[PDB]
Amino acid sequence: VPTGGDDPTKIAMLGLTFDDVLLLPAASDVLPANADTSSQLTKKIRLKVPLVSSAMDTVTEARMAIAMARAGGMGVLHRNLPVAEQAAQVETVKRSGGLLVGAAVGVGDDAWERAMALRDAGVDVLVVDTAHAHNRKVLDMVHRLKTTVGDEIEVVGGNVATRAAAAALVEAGADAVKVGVGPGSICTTRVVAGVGAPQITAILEAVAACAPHGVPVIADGGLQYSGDIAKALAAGASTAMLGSLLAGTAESPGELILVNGKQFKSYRGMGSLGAMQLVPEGIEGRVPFRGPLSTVIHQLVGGLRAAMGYTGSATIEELQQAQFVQITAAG
Amino acid sequence: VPTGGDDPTKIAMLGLTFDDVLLLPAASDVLPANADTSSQLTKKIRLKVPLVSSAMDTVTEARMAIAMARAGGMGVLHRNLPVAEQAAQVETVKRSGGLLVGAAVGVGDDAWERAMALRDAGVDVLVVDTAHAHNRKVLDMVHRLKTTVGDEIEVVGGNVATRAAAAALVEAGADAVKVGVGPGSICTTRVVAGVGAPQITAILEAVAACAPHGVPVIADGGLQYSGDIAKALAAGASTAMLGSLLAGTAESPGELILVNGKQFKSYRGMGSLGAMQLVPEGIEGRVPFRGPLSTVIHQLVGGLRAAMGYTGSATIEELQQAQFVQITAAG
Amino acid sequence: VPTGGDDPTKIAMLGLTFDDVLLLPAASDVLPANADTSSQLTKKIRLKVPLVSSAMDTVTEARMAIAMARAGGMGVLHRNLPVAEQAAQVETVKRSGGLLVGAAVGVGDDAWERAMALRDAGVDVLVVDTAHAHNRKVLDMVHRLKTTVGDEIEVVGGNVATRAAAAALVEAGADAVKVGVGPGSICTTRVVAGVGAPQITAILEAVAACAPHGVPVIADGGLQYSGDIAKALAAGASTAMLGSLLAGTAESPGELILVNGKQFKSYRGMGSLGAMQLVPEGIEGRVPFRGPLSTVIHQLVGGLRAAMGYTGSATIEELQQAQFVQITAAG
Amino acid sequence: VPTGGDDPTKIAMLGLTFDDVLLLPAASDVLPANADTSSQLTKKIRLKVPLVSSAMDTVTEARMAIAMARAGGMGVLHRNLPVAEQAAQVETVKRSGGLLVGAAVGVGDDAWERAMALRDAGVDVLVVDTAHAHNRKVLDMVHRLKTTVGDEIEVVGGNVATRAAAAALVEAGADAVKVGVGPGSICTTRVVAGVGAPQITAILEAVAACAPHGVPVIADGGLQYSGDIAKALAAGASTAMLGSLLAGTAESPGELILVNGKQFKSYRGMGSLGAMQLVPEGIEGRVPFRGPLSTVIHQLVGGLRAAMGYTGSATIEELQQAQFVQITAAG
Ligand SMILES: C[C@H]1CN(S(=O)(=O)c2cccc3cnccc23)CCN1C(=O)Nc1ccc2c(c1)OCO2
Ligand SMILES: C[C@H]1CN(S(=O)(=O)c2cccc3cnccc23)CCN1C(=O)Nc1ccc2c(c1)OCO2
Ligand SMILES: C[C@H]1CN(S(=O)(=O)c2cccc3cnccc23)CCN1C(=O)Nc1ccc2c(c1)OCO2
Ligand SMILES: C[C@H]1CN(S(=O)(=O)c2cccc3cnccc23)CCN1C(=O)Nc1ccc2c(c1)OCO2
Ligand SMILES: O=c1[nH]cnc2c1ncn2[C@@H]1O[C@H](COP(=O)(O)O)[C@@H](O)[C@H]1O
Ligand SMILES: O=c1[nH]cnc2c1ncn2[C@@H]1O[C@H](COP(=O)(O)O)[C@@H](O)[C@H]1O
Ligand SMILES: O=c1[nH]cnc2c1ncn2[C@@H]1O[C@H](COP(=O)(O)O)[C@@H](O)[C@H]1O
Ligand SMILES: O=c1[nH]cnc2c1ncn2[C@@H]1O[C@H](COP(=O)(O)O)[C@@H](O)[C@H]1O
Repeated sequence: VPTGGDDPTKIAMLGLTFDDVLLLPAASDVLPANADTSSQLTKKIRLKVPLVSSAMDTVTEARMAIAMARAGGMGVLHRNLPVAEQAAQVETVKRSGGLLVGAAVGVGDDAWERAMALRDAGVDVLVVDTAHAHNRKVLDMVHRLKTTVGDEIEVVGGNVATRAAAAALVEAGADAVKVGVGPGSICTTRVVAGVGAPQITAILEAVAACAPHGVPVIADGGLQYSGDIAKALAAGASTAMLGSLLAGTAESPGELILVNGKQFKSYRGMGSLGAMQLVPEGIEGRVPFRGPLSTVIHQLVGGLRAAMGYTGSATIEELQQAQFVQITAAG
Repeated sequence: VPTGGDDPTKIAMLGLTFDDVLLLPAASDVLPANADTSSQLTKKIRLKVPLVSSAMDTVTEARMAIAMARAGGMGVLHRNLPVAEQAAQVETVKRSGGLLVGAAVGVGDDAWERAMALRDAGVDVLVVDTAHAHNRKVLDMVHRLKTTVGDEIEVVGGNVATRAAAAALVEAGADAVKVGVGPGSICTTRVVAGVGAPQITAILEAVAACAPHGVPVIADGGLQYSGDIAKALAAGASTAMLGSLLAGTAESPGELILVNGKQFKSYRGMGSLGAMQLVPEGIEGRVPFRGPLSTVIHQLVGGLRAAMGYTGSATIEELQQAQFVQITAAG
Repeated sequence: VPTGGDDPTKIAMLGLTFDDVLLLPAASDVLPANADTSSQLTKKIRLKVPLVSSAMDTVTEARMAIAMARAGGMGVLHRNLPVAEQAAQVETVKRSGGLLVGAAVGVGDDAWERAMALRDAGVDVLVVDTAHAHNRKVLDMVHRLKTTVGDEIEVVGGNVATRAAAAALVEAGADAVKVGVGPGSICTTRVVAGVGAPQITAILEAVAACAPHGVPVIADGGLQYSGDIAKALAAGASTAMLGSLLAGTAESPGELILVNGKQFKSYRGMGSLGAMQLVPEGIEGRVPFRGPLSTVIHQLVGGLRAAMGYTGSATIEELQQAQFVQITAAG
Repeated sequence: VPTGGDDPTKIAMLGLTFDDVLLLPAASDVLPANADTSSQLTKKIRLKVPLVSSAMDTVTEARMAIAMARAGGMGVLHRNLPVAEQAAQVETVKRSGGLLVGAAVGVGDDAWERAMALRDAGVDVLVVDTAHAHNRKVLDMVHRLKTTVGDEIEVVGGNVATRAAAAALVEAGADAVKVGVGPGSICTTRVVAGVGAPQITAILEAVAACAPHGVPVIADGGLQYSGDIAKALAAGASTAMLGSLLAGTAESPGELILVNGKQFKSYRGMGSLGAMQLVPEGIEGRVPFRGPLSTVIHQLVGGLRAAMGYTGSATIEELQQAQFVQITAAG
C-alpha cells in the first residue's frame, strides 16, 4: 500500500470537501429566474427553498424560525433551554400563521418529555440532534418517535458521515438523514478528536444509502458560500442546513457587536464551553453582520438559481444529477 | 469510487488551471526574435499577435481597439452602452485606417438590431457574448448571424467550458469558440454558483471538439502572466482574450486612481453590481497602472516568444503541439 | 515512471502526516467517559493513559516525571546532564511513591555506565535514545541491555521510521519501538539533512513489523493537537510521546517568559546549538504557557476519549483497528 | 484522459521539486564525520566537496573561485565582462596555488575567442553556459571545444531539463551535463515564458540519459537548504551548483546593504534587466548576509554529511542509490 502498511482498507477513501470541486456547466434551457427551487426536507414535507437554519442558540429561536418559514425554508429551534420555553417558541411560530417549524431533541433523560411537549405545541418536524447518530440509543429514539408520533410528525435523525450510518438511520425509520460530522465553521472536533469526514464525500456516501429508500439527505455544516449550497445538492442532498451563513442576520439571537469599526454578531458552537455552561468541540466566535434574513436568503437562493441555469437543472431533482470537476490547490 | 458514491462519472475529470502546469523545453532551432507569432482568430481572420482584448467597459472602447489592432491583435468592443454608441465606436476604429475590430452582442431582445447596426458600421467580427453558450437561444443566434451576414462577418460564440458545448457551437456554425466559464480574475461565479472549469482542462476539452473541424479556440479569462498565454496556446487555443492584463493600460477606459502612493485603474466584471446598474457574479476592483498598451503587448509577446524558443515552436501551430509537465503545490 | 527516471522504487511511498488524515466515525456503543484509555508502553508495562513525556531538558526532569506518573502516564528523564544527577532524579521520583519512571541513555562511551547507574537507582524503563536506531551500535546496546538487565527493566529502542528498521529493533530484543525521524516541532533535520518520514506512514510501516511480534510502537514527534494522539494510536501505535504539548506546562523545566504581554516557556531541540553546548538539527524556541500538567493531560485524554466514542473503540486495542479518510489541502 | 483531451502524452509527467520529497533513513554504519563527500564534477575531475558556485556576477569572481577551490569545491567565473578581464580572473585564481577553476562561455560571436583566451589563462573547466542546451548551436560549441581543447580541458554543457536534451549533450561530447531550466531562486522564466521543469524530476530524467554513459550531472538552481543538496545527489546528480546559498557570503561580489537594521547583499539573475544592461527572465533581489564562505560551506557539507549518516551512504556514489518518500502539502 503506497501510503503504508499492508491493509488497503486502512485509509478507506479520499475525502473531498466543497472547495475540492466545481459544478460543470451543461446543456441548458433553464433560466435562473425560472428554475424550481423546491425540494424535500423529509419524505412528506417539501419546502419552497431548500434551506433550513441550524438548531443553535446563536442562530434559531422563534424570530428566525418565522422568517425562515416565510422565506420558504424552515427553522429548527435549538434545545439549549428549558422544555417549556422551547415549546413556547413553537407556539409563537404557530401564532404567526400556517408556518412550518422544527425543533431539536437529544437522547438524554429529558429528551422524550421534550419531544412530547413539542408535539403538544404543534411542531411539524422533530430533529433527533446528535453529533453521532450511529448509536443504538439514537436509533432507538428515532424509531420510537416514528412509531409513536410519526403519523403527524416527521422525524429527522443525525448526524452521520458514512454510508453505514445513514443506512442504520433509514432502517430505524428516519424521514430524513442529516449529514455532517466535523465540518462546521465553529467545529473543533477535527482537531480535538481527530475525527471528521469531508462533506462532499460524506454526502455522496450518505445519499448512496438514502436515495434508494426515498429518504432525503440534509447537508449540515461547512457551507461557506451560496455556491456550496448548489454543490451539496448536486452531490445528492435535498436540503442544506446553515449556521454561519445565517448567524450574521438581524433575526438571529444576540446583539450587534462593534469591533474596530465593523459590525459583527456572536456565533458559537453548541459544543463550546459557553454553550455547554469539560472538553469542548466548538469555539465561540463572531460573524459579520449581514442584515435582514430575507435579503441573505435572496442572495443564497440567487446563487443556487445561477447554478441551476449553468447546469440545465429545471428542478432540484435534476440538479442532484449534475457532474463535478475536481480541482487542485492552485485552482 | 475512492471519492464517494458508486458512480465513477459523478466527478467527471481532474481540472487543471494554468498554475498546475509548465511547458517542457524541447529540441529547438528557434530563436525567440524569429518565431512567427501569427495565429487564427477565426477560420478566416489571422492576427499578427494572438491576443484580443476583453469586451468589458473597463477594458475595450475605441481607443483600446485601435491600439490593439495597431499592435497586431484586435479589440472586442463591449456592449454595455447604447447600440448607436457602440456602432459609432466601430466607425471611429475604421476612421483610423484599415484596422480589424470586433464587437460584442447578447441574445436579448435588442441583440439582433445591435448586430445589424454593427454590420452597417463595418465590424469585422461579431462576438456572441454570453456566460453560457450551451443553450438553444445562443446557438440559434450564432447560426442566424452566420447564415445572414456570414459571408462578410466572422461570428464568434462563447463562452463554453466543455467538449459538448464546444461541439454544439461548431455545429451551429461558429467561426471561433471562446472558452472560459468562471476563470476570470474578477469572477465570482465559482463562489456564487459553485460552477466553473479550470482553464487548461477546459481548453484541452474544447480543442478536442473544435480542432478536428478547423475552428479556432479563444482562451478567455484567468490569464495572469505572459507565461499563461503560452500555456493556453500550447493547450491548443489559437488566441487569448485578456481583461486584467490590459485593464491597467493607458488606452483602457477610466481614470487613474491614486491609493497609498501607488497608481491603479478600476477594473470591474460585467456581472458586477456596478456594471449591471441582483445577484452579481463579478466584483469591482482595481489593477496596477501599467503604462502604454504597446509596451504591455511587447512584454506579453516577448514572453510568448521566449516560450516558442524553449519549446522549438517556429509557429503557433507548432506551439499547439508542445507538452506539459504537471507540477505540485510545492512547485 | 510518472515522476521521472525508470525506477519505480526510487520514490518508495507517499508519506502521510497527521494533517493528511481524519478518523472516520463508526458504529458505537461507547461513551467517551467510559472508554478504557489504558495501553501497553512496553511488552510488560501497561499505562492508564497512553502518553509519555519526551526525554528533553525543557520537558522532563523529576517534577514532570512525577506528575506524568500520577496522571497515569510516564516521564522519560533526559540525559543531558551528569550520570549522578540523572540517577538522583530517578531516586527522587521513587521517593514520591510507587511511580513508574523511564530514563534515556545514548550509545556513547558513558552510556553503559549511565544505564547501570539508572538500574541501581531503580529505573523501570531504559530508553536507548538516538536519532537513528537502524545501526549496529544501537542494536547492540539494546540487545546487551535486554540480556543483562532485561528481567527487571524494559528496554525501548528508537528512533525509526521504516519497517526494516523497526524489524531490526524487534530482532535485537526491544520491548517497545519508538517511531519518529524528523517530525518533531523543533526539528530541522528535514531541512538540514533532507531526511524524514511523515508520521502516519512511518507508524503504519513500523507497526507492520512490530505488531506481529507483540512489540508496542511509541509514536514520537509531530503531535500538535489532542486529535493527533487518536490518529497515532489508530495508525497502530500503542502510546504517544509528547514534547511541544507538554513543554508549556508548570511541571516542565525552565522559567516563565513574558513577551509582548503573553506568557511562554522555552522549548528547545536536543539537537539545537544550545542543548549541544556544530551542525544543529533542532531549534531553540518557545511555546505558550499552558498551566498545570494535570489540566493539559485531562484535555488531551478528553480528546482521545471523544475519538474513542466516535469510532466505537472501547479500548485502545480497538482504536488501533479504526479507519481513516485521506483529506486534501482544501480540507 | 482525466485531465482533458484524448492525448495521454500531452501532460508528459508529474514534476517533483525538492520540497516534494524526503530521503528515507536506511541501515547505516556510517557516521556523518566519516562519510566521504568527494564526487565527480566531470568525467575526469573529482572534487573533495560536491559543490560549485554559479557563474553569476553577484556570486563568482576570483575571490569566490579561490575560496571555493580551497574549501574543496570549485567556482565558475561569470562571463558578464570583457574577455581580457575574465581571463585575468582565471590567472588570479592560478596565482593562488594549484587551484581548480572553471569559467562560463556563451555560444555568441565572441564565445570562441573567449574560450581560447580562457584556455590560454589556464582554465580547467569550460562551462558552455546557456538557458537551453537542446540546440544545434550549443551542441556544436560543446563538440568543437571537446575536439579542440578536450585533452587538457573538461567541457560542461547546459542547461537541460529533459532526458532527450541530456542525451544530446552526451552525444556531443560533454564531460558533464548541467540540469536546471527555470528553477533558480531569482528566475522568472516560469512566469514569463510558462516554461520549466521541477528539479527532482529533471535530475531523475537527465541522470537516466547521463549515468549509463558515465557522464556526471550537475544540479543547478532551486537549492534553498543544505538538505536540498542531499536530495539532488540522491536523485542522481554528482554535484550541485549554488547561487542564492553563496551570494550572501563575504567572498561574493558586491557591497553590504543595510535595510531595516538587517544586513543583505544584492543577488540578481543574469537575465535581469540590470545584468543584461528587453524581456527579462530574472529579478534583481537581495539575500541575507551570511558571513565567510568557509563557514557557509561547512554548514552545507555538515547537512550533507548528516544525510549520508541517515541513509547509510559511505560515499556520494552510495547516496545516489538512496530512496525518497513523496510528501503532501501538509507535510
Ligand atoms: C456535546 C455533544 C455535541 N457535540 S457538538 O456540539 O460539538 C456537535 C453538535 C452537532 C453536530 C456536530 C457534528 N460534528 C461534531 C460536533 C457536533 C460534540 C460532543 N457531543 C457528543 O455527544 N459527543 C459524542 C460523540 C460520539 C459518541 C458519543 C458522544 O457517545 C457515543 O459515541
Ligand atoms: C449577467 C450574465 C453574464 N455573467 S458575467 O458577466 O459574470 C460573465 C460574462 C462573460 C463571461 C463569463 C464567464 N463565466 C462567468 C461569468 C461570465 C454572469 C451572469 N449572466 C448570465 O447570463 N448567467 C446565465 C448563466 C447560465 C444560464 C443562463 C444565464 O440562462 C440559461 O443558462
Ligand atoms: C545529535 C544527535 C541527535 N539528533 S537530534 O537531537 O536532533 C534528535 C533526537 C531525537 C530524535 C530525533 C529524530 N529525528 C531527528 C533528530 C532527532 C540529531 C543528530 N544526532 C545524531 O545522532 N545524528 C546521526 C544520524 C544518523 C547516523 C548517525 C548519527 O550515525 C550513524 O547514522
Ligand atoms: C538571456 C538568456 C539567458 N537567460 S537567463 O539568464 O535568465 C538563465 C541563465 C542560466 C540558466 C537559466 C535557466 N533557466 C532559465 C533561465 C536561465 C534566459 C534568456 N536567455 C536565452 O538565451 N533564452 C533562450 C531560450 C531558448 C532558446 C533560445 C534562447 O534560442 C533557442 O531557444
Ligand atoms: O460546537 C460545535 N462543534 C461542532 N459542530 C457543531 C457545533 N455546534 C453546531 N454544530 C454543527 O455545525 C453546523 C453549523 O455549521 P456551519 O454552517 O458551517 O457554521 C450545525 O448545524 C451543527 O451540525
Ligand atoms: O463579472 C464577471 N464575472 C465573471 N466573468 C467575467 C465578468 N466580466 C467579464 N468576465 C469574463 O472574464 C474575462 C476576463 O478575465 P481576466 O483576463 O482574468 O480578468 C472576460 O473576457 C469575460 O470572459
Ligand atoms: O533537536 C531536535 N531535532 C529533531 N528532533 C528532536 C530534537 N530534540 C528532540 N527531538 C525529538 O522530537 C520529539 C518531540 O517532538 P514534538 O512533540 O513535536 O515537539 C522528541 O520526543 C524527539 O524524538
Ligand atoms: O536571470 C536568471 N533567470 C533564470 N535563471 C538564472 C538567472 N541567472 C542565473 N540563473 C540560473 O539560476 C542558478 C542559481 O539558482 P539559485 O541557486 O536557486 O539561486 C544559476 O546557477 C543559473 O543556472
